[PDB]
Amino acid sequence: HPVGDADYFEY
Amino acid sequence: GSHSMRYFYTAMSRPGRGEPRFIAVGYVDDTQFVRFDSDAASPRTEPRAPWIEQEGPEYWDRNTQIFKTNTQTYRESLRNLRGYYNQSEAGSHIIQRMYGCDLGPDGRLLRGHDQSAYDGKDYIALNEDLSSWTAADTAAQITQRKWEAARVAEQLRAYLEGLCVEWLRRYLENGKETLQRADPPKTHVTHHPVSDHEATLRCWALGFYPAEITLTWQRDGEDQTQDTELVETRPAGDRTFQKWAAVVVPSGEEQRYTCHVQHEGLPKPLTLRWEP
Amino acid sequence: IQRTPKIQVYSRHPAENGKSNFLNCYVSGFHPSDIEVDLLKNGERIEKVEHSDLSFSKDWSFYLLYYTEFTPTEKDEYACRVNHVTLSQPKIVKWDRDM
Repeated sequence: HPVGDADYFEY
Repeated sequence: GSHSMRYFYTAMSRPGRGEPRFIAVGYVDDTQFVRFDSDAASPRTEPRAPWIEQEGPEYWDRNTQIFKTNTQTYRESLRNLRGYYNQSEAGSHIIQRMYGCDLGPDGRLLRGHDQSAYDGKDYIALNEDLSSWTAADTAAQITQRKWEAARVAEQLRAYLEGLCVEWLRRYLENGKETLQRADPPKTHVTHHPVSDHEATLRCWALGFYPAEITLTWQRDGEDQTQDTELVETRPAGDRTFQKWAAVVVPSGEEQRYTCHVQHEGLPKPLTLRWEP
Repeated sequence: IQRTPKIQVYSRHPAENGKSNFLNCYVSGFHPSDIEVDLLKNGERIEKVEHSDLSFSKDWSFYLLYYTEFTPTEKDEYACRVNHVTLSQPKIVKWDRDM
């Protein structure tokens, strides 16, 4: 299962 | 054996040809089990291994939410990086990310990974301490500062030590008949004259899983590294891999050469020679 | 900046004339990811070729497997034709059953 980092992993 | 889970994200801008494409694929060792492609007619997380199909709708909906959100986030990130390198709006660029966890042969976490690249060059990587970052350049230092401010490392560490390992162990159990089965290479040596005084000996390994393998030629017991042509291990398309190693030898000296094979699927490493 | 593809053309199973098999063209080591790959039969593009999902290796270079069913014969010639930004012209690699 992938990590749910979509809301904080902006480069 | 030892096992790992990895997700591979590719985000690619394409000015003039719509918004950046986001693909994600997930692997356990050398077996892909999911994909998501923002270019698909109806983008959603799709199973790519039989053993993942039993996951429930909540799993698929959650994965798809994550990847859909990522699609948007990476578009912002691509814009950010273009700016960090003062690049024009004209060019196509790529962010890649690979992350995941490794277990040792006892199911314990060996180490975590979270590495990113921009246009094929190392950009930023989570250190093995799962706490600090290594930034490749002053651009990546900007990302590092942002991620340090947002507690990013802390959140990835939690994932890598927690859910990453839990899921990987679940997958390994659900797919145990394949994921925990090592198939040894079928091996043989072929002989091809290249002239009157030389011939090619080619040592073949076929039908093996996982992909990791070592194929070497020795002459009189000495490794022939420099003189061996070694092709890249390649997928057969039925889950297994293939590889060969070739050496050109003086005619009549064939028996002085031995091919050595090491593979997880082999209790005893193999020693082969040409059998005319 | 850019990396040109490595190309291998080969069969899934050992080739036996008259026996159905799969023809593979494996492209790897390339960057960026856009790439054009055709399988050819006697120089003509085979129509319904499938491929794997885009992924990449530890050095960030991309790889793809293109494949189609085929029944090898003594006379038929197969090849893989590849174009990439790094190639001024498409590269053609012939299927050699000993490779």
